[PDB]
Amino acid sequence: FLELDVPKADLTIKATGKQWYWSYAYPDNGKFEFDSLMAQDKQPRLLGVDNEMVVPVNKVIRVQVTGADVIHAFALPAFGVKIDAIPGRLNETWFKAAKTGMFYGQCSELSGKDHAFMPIAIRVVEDKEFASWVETAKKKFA
Amino acid sequence: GDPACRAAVATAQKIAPLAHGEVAALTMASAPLKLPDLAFEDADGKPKKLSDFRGKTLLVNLWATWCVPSRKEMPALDELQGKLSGPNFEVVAINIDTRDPEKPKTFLKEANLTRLGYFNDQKAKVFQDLKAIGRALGMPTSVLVDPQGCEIATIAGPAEWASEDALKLIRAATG
Repeated sequence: FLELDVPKADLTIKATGKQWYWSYAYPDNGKFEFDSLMAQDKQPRLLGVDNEMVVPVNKVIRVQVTGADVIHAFALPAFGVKIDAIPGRLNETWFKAAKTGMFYGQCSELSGKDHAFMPIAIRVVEDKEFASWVETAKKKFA
Repeated sequence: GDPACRAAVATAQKIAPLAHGEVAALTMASAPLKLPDLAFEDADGKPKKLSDFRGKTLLVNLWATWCVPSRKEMPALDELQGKLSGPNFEVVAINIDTRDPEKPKTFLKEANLTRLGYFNDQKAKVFQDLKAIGRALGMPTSVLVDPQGCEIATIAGPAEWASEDALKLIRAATG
């Protein structure tokens, strides 16, 4: 991005944080929504969630975030994203993925407490794969 | 810039196209950066430094029992050590817990991870050292380091470090 430009989203996703998971809504792709919880009994995988935030590569993504209950931080260093999800407020930023694959968030450098880890999992795919994923998600998360 | 670190940049450019899939979040070095000479102990409490590992490509990871994603990827790093360690590569995972020196060893013993040794910095200063050069925003953090102690790439997050994507990238980086 040129910093002086107003970014123009190809796609918008709305991330809602709650104790203790993210939920993602796709207003441009049929308004479906889903919760993203830490996966389990997906051996031999070691990381990740049941339902990832999926996006197309090389497109400008607007991410609007809000908090359901308290303030949660939504951060993904590889995309330069670091924004607070505040109850009663819709905050936004924009990013663009240049590579396909999986992107997982971090714990903050502060030791934090107690079932409170909320994983962020973003999956970047190509155009055809995104279109197809959307069609399936429309049915699955209706 | 340290002119000794250009070859590391050349490797990062060369392997950039492999930094995808399970290891997509790796950020390739695009300028020569000599890492700080991190100081830590081994399982016997003997003093170690990053420079003691010169001559090999390394994956340096910082992990802690209080960070869930850093705990979770530990078996991948142990499996990666198993598959690829040798004359030209080693995984150096440094625990940075600052209370209860024994909880991390217990974690590794209970997960039955025996290939990583037990490098530790109970001061967690290694985190502050990488943070200063803009290479530690959170936990876990891992850095791919060339035989000269120079940055090849850094990832600010966990990854499936024994996946095919990870393996192919490391082999490309090595030899």
